[PDB]
Amino acid sequence: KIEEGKLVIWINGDKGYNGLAEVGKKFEKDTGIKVTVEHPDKLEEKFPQVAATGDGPDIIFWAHDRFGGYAQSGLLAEITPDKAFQDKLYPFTWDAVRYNGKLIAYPIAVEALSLIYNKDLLPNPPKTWEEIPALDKELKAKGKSALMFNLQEPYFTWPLIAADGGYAFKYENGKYDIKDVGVDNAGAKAGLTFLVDLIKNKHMNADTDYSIAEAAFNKGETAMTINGPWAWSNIDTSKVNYGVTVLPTFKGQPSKPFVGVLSAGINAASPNKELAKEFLENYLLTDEGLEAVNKDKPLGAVALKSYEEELAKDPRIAATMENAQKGEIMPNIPQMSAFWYAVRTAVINAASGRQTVDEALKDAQTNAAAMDSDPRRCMRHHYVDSISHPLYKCSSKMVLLARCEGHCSQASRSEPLVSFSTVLKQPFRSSCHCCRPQTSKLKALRLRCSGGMRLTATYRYILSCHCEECNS
Amino acid sequence: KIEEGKLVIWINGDKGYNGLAEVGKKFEKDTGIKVTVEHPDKLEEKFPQVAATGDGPDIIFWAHDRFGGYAQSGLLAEITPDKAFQDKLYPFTWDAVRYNGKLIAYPIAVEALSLIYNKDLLPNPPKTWEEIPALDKELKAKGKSALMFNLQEPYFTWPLIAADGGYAFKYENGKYDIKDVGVDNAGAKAGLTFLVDLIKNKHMNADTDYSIAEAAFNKGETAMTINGPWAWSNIDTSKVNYGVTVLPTFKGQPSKPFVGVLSAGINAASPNKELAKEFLENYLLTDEGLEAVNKDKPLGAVALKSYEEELAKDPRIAATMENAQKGEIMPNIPQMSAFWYAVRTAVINAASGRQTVDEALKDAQTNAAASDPRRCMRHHYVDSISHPLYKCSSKMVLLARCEGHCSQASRSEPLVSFSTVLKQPFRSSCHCCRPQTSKLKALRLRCSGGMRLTATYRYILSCHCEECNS
Amino acid sequence: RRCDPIRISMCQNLGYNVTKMPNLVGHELQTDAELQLTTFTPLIQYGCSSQLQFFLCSVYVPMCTEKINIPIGPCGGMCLSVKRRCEPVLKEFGFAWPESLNCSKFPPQNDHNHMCME
Amino acid sequence: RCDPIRISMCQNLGYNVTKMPNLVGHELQTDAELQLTTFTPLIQYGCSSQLQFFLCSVYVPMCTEKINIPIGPCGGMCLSVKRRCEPVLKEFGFAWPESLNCSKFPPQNDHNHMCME
Repeated sequence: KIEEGKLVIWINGDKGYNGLAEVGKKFEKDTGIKVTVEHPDKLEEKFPQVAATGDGPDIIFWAHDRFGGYAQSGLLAEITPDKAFQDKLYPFTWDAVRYNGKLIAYPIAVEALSLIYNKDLLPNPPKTWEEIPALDKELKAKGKSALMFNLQEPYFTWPLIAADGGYAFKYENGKYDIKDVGVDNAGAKAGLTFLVDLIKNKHMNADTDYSIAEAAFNKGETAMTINGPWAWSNIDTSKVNYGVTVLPTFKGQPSKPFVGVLSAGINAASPNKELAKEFLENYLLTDEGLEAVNKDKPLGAVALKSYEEELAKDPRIAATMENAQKGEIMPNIPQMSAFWYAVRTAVINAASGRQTVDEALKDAQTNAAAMDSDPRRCMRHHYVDSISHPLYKCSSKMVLLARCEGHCSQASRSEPLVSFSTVLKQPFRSSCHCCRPQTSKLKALRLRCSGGMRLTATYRYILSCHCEECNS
Repeated sequence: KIEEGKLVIWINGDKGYNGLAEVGKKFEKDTGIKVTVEHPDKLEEKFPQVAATGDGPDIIFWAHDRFGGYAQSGLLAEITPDKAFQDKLYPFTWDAVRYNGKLIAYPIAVEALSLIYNKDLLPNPPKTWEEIPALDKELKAKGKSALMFNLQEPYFTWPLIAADGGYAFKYENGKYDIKDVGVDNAGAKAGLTFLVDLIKNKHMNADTDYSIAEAAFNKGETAMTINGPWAWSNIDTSKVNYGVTVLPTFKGQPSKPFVGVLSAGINAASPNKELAKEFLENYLLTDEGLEAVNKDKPLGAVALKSYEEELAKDPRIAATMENAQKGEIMPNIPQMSAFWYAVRTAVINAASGRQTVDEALKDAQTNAAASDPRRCMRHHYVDSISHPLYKCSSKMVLLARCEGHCSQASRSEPLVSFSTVLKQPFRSSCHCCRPQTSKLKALRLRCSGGMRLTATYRYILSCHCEECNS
Repeated sequence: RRCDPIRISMCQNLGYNVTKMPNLVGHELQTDAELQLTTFTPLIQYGCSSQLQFFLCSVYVPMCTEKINIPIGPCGGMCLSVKRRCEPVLKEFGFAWPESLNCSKFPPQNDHNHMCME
Repeated sequence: RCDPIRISMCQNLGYNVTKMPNLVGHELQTDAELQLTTFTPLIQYGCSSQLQFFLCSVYVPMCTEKINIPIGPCGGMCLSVKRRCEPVLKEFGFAWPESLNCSKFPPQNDHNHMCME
């Protein structure tokens, strides 16, 4: 069940799905190819399952971090935009949609944390993190605070940490090196130490969360905060005259927030690859196409340079783009899942004073930084075999077994012994390690053999192997 | 001190060195780059030493088997001929000039064993090995023999052995698998068995050598022989009307002689890699270029298809190419050294009747191994022997001990036991480095306040990986 | 239908090198399983149980053979031996034993009737 | 103490240490390697399996920090190699050299002498 000669697009409900259908109608009005946009619940769960069988949409809309997983399974098709079209979009957005060198989806929008400040309380925001401690003491005299944001989650605290040379995984050549984590190095060390200083200097509370963060700024009880475009709707309701600007510079360097990138990939199972490609390139990615989607619901920042320049007139969107360009693009590898608990554990322990800064980051380096296991070691190998007695014509049963096998890392040797009179010892004193069972348990099996008796067959099931001496 | 902005080429004296200088003059006559061809003594010995320091020639000419050793040291540079130029030469010649995927030299010529037959004694040669026994008894009535060649060396006897599926090392992906020797299999088994049959049927003598081989055919005392192009000059002198043809087919399959390949590689130290590349591709490897070299002294068969087809008009050269295409390309690896004594030992023992065919080849399969630095090998060391309890003067003595990691994976597989009789729960396998052969030793110790006691110990002569329970 | 190779990195070197999706938790593809498996890396690196990694890999990317239809996971014997050691470590770091690793769902033993890995 | 083996072909052996000058007369290892490589055709031919060990035991002999004198091969090895390789030298226009004279080496690894079999 796959559509031929027509398009069907999937996009989340919170996106501008009515606005995309406007472009879908324009494609039908020109090409004579009808476009059906639809917004299922948990589409990111649905997409792997439907695409794996062969069904599913032609195009799929989701953040770039999820596409790395789909691309590995081979569910997305390889896109081919010429050099001319690649220049249309920003260079850094193309890096976000690239798996093993091959481009797998078209970028659309760009999401990133931005410094939101109170224009009334603070007409000119701080360019540097270092001057915030000084700013806070001045506002504490007026019964206010300088900065307040969600300290619990790493996503919000990371920009400060990654500023001086911290990183989750190294992205050096269109590939994320899993055994190259930069949470322990001096760059991330200094950022978190500065963050911890702010907490125990009573400029900030360790147990502040997203609820208290927003509630503080909306009531005008804090001059600044850090949050994405999504929370602008709430800030509008509070009637606090506010502005969005670039994040402050720690030790001269820029803060690196994690960057999401709303992308649009083509399904491999789709027969309408050419049709789908033109819809994204010619129809969607234009000042007319993106405006149609942005008018329904805002994309915020966009990949296309032409329309972005128009939208940047609104200083809020321009601030998001500036934080995105400077920011760290989020890893699309599935080993990123470990990053979240690791930093959230290290930050909370470092904030409360339960653990030091250097210890917490060293534990994060251990717990969530990728070691592979050796294939030729002495290990417990498993297999299936049908048990039957050799000289007895009757039935047999399928049973699980376990055997030891592998190359022991100890060197075998045999050096000659010296025997005197009345002391005739061995000719040689050898050492040799064999892969053998350390622990095992008994097994048995009654065998229903017709025309006879039901006799039992015993064997030892291996629980663990280890290299032990030959003579033992 | 390397030559820059000019070329200098090394090639052996027995090759057509004046003919190559003709092409060297043509390169100077077009490009304005002077080329000095020269033939020093033992250049293959010289080349490693001079290239290692940075000096030496730009281009180097030698058989392909030696280039594997230079390529390992990194003295040869990687050539980059396009698909168009790669089509010009035969496909099998490219395989002969390939070390670890990277092409290291251009092929030129092709040497391989061919069936030489006496046209007077035998106008039409035998296509099959099996009919030779029958042919010999007919010629023995007329006071002659059918076939005689150098049985001692493996190079001459191997074509028969490798016919039915024998091989030295398997070469599957631009790489020789050292742990994949095909001397013991049924293919090599049947060939040597047929060779031994011929010997004890009095069609052939076990103690025939290169001297008797050539001397027999040159005097018209044998109808056939097996030899390369080099021996043609002698046979011309004997005035025996002869012809060179394809080797006979054993059990349907073709005989596989070892193929040498005169190759031309570029030095890594050379700054004139592009200049050198043009000389070999555009100037040398052409019908004009190779004819200039062939005119001075013959290359025989050549890798380039265009000129080879012209040279094939002479049926002798065509026969060499047919045997080369079907033949086995000779390993360029230094592990090949072990192959030669192994087969030469197995052949002589099988020929004399001292050892059987199956045993000789099984020992060749084992001994060929003989190289890894962590293998089970015989280590030497010194230790001062002294008597326990009785304080006595000591002496410094040599000992030999076994040590190393056996390459076999140890296992312990579970056993199925029905009866309650005392059985083993597991049937394990595990190889330990231990002494294979040793000899006893003795040592008197001058103990004052007592007597001269002797200390006995076994000196180890060789080690080998054997089972744990043995 | 035959079986597939193990595409996940951490669960490659085990007693087996072959697996069939969907797995025992509910994932239909291995890319999604790896996305959830890597959250167990602190508990593995901590080392409450030495068999933890094999137990997790037996669930999320189970053994399979083309001689039998059904896949091969761990037993209750393994599950209980791992849960005994690791639940106290989870509880002290603010976590409970998940419903996805319920030892009651797996069979008791490698029986003649059933079959699983110890 | 002793020195490490700088020669390439004589590295992986029963030992990994040597002391100059050697038994032929060379004072440095660079000169020994310069003359050792002339035996490469005889090695490539493969007259004797022990040939390489025998040559390396002479030109770059074993040494120990416990004894003054160096450790070379025995007459038992020499004669076993010479028997096999002299016919190969004769047919390639060579005789057994005076530098590898088996009479110079001791008969066996005795109490008095000491050498490698």
